Amino acid sequence: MFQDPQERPRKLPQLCTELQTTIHDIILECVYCKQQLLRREVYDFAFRDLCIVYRDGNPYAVCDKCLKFYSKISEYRHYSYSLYGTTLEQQYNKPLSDLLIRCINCQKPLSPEEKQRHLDKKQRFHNIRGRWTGRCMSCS
Amino acid sequence: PSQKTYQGSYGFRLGFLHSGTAKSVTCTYSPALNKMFCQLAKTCPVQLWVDSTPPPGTRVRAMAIYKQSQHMTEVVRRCPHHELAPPQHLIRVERVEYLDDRNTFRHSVVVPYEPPDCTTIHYNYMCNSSCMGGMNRRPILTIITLEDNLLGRNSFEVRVCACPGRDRRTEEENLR
Amino acid sequence: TYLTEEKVYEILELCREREDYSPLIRVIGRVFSSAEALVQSFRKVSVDIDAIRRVYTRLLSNEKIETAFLNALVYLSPNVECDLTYHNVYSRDPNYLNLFIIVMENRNLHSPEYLEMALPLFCKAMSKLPLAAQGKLIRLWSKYNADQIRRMMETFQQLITYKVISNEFNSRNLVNDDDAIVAASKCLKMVYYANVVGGEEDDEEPIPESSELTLQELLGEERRNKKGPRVDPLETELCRKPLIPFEEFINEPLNEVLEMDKDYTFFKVETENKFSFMTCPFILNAVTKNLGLYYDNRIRMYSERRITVLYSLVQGQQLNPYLRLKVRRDHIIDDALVRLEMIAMENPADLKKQLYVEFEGEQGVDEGGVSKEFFQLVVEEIFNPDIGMFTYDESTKLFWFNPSSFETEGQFTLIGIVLGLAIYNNCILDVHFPMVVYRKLMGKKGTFRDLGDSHPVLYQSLKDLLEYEGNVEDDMMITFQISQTDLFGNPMMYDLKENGDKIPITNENRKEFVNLYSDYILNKSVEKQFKAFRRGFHMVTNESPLKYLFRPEEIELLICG
Ligand SMILES: [Zn+2]
Ligand SMILES: [Zn+2]
Ligand SMILES: [Zn+2]
Repeated sequence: MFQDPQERPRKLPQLCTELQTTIHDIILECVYCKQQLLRREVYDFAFRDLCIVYRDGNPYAVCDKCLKFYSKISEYRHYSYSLYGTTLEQQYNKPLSDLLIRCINCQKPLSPEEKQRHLDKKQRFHNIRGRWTGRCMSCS
Repeated sequence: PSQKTYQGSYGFRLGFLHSGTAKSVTCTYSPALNKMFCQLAKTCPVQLWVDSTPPPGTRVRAMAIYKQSQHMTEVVRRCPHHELAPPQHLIRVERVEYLDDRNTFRHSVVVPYEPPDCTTIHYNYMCNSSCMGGMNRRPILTIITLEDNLLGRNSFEVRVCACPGRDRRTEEENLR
Repeated sequence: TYLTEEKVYEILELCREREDYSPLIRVIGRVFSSAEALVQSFRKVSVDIDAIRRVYTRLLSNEKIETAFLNALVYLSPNVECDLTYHNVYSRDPNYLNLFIIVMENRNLHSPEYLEMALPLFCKAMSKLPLAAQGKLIRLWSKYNADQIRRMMETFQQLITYKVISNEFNSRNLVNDDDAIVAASKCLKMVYYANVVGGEEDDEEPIPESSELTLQELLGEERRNKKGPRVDPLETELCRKPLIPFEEFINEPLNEVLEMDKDYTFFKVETENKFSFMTCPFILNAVTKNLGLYYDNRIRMYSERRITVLYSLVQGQQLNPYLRLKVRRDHIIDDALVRLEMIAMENPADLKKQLYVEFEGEQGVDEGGVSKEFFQLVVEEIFNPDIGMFTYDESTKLFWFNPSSFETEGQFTLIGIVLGLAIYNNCILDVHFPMVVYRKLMGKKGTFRDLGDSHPVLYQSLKDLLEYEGNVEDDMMITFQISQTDLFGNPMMYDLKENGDKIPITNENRKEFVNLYSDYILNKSVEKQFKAFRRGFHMVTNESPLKYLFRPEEIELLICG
């Protein structure tokens, strides 16, 4: 359906509006295990700001199990180093609220209260495959 | 009023700052709703990402339309209460050019594109999403078109309310 | 008190006219104990370092003056140490760096008098300098001659040596929490980079991934990811030849009290008050760097083992925790190339496991010796003249690539992977490669200056052409189209210009003729072969700190021993 290379909706709400449907009336296939996603899984895929993956022109989501599993695999495989929040702020010359730091298990981007919880509790942000990750309160 | 997402030849896409659901936040973004909540006359950080650098002269144009089907046919006029900013152009950017359509009279805020890891443009909104005589609780879609003539397009709903903290949480929990 | 040359001299002759130097002692004590005065003192008519040297020459002959200098530096230092941290002045005053280039001219810094408490305090106060100030200071130091760089090197080498000898370092009291050594080495980093600065590039391509690539599509990080723990004081300034040799920074007394078991921890997870002595790796010995790389490459093996454990847990898949080869001894290339090709296709990040390479027809438990045996078998059969892949300069006993070797691209990738796996799991080989090989691996092409290793018989001829004072156009008449003969007897006339056989050489064209001829000899003749070689080398050690820890000159020591 979306076999065009430079025409296709990258995220879930754009996919919903170009498919004449809503986020409540869609059935999506996980790109890893090729299974359907439940209501809470497409809601979480929306909240986590994850792109829709297109295979053979078909749009694909990711269920909870494959997301957490391959995030854990990539954490083991591609870990680089853990830096402090203050060290990150002094290194990137930007505050933590101006940097994209995702969760390390579920890949949900961190709201500034979670980054402030890392800073207050003296926890570290880990560099995985060149991208910085932390830990949201849901996974902590 | 073509809201259709077009990554373009250069992979144009829009990013936003996940500024949280604080009680005192002035601007926040919700990816589930794809809505950029904001506070009147406050900072709107919209980041532009491209896969390839476009040629110079690239025009990032902001055009606001209405989201509803019956309301796309008439332009978002500035609220009559507010009529340094011009009384006719809704979205403000904080050299920047402004265009009006010759037939349908649509306000387009045109900025020359500049390469940086993301071109962060600060937009501003000057009327509430509950103004009288203007929006009157009509949801708006802001369309950001990287066009030199189109080389890319994206869009997002916008709400300009009394507090972007309560309503973002409320709307996200009505979605879920 | 805006001190200059004239104030110091006027006070000096006022002291000698009364035959008592008390005004000089009180002035030097009360001015060099305050950070504010030295910033505004000794300005050009924004600082006259030569005039500070002149003042020190005309002043430091008296013991009372110099001990006042010592005590004043002791007073000055902690109020600047608790000033760069608790406050910030260099951001609001670019002149503040004057403070650190007036007390550095003190010749008694390189002396045991300043060793106990003056220099530790000063280097602690200077250790917290902001990164732009460090860049400006290194830029200033880079212009100094070799003797002054040696003096600034030995000034902190003495302090590190003294603080290591004087402090007893068991495993419970490490060098990481001793602020004197940490500050001295973090200030010696400045001298190392000044040596680098004051003292041609390849075209890299990375490797893909199988399952994590889809995750990269999901997150949107698909364009180009970043890699490297590369130092903070870089990309502020600029691979080159130094002013002082790089071995001089190898602090041997510190390198025998380090603990890389604990130092690698603070290198991979950043503890606050614990310095990791691989951020400054130039003070690391060969055994110490090899130890750190060994710990890194064993932690990676344990991570891959845990990955296969997870795959055994959830999905029920069975995955081999080792890079389990199976090569018939009669055919090592033909039976290792196909296995490495299959593993490189299906699971690119499977070459980062423990190598297990057993032979068919015999059952051996791989305690390490069997992998070794596979390695000398590979080095024997790759470097033989029958396969026709490497030529052997017997005048230097060095192995260099063959310009006339075709359809062996997979085998050059194989020997690249052999070197990568060799470095990876702690294996030492016998490869007689010139140093141009060990630089072209890291990403730097080879210059004419390094034709002396690979092809000396031709490098000497090129150099004799270079400084030949007579007119070269009418003496040898060498054209730009070079004259090289193949081993087959056929000519292999290569073109360096569109009219190379029609344009004669001149006394001005020889300078670039030499550097295009060298480029053809060791960059363009072996372009496909080295492209395959370097891809094979990179695909095993792409996630490794080898480009960060190990200089090209100290990688021949890593493989050949
Ligand atoms: Zn799945
Ligand atoms: Zn999480
Ligand atoms: Zn209004």
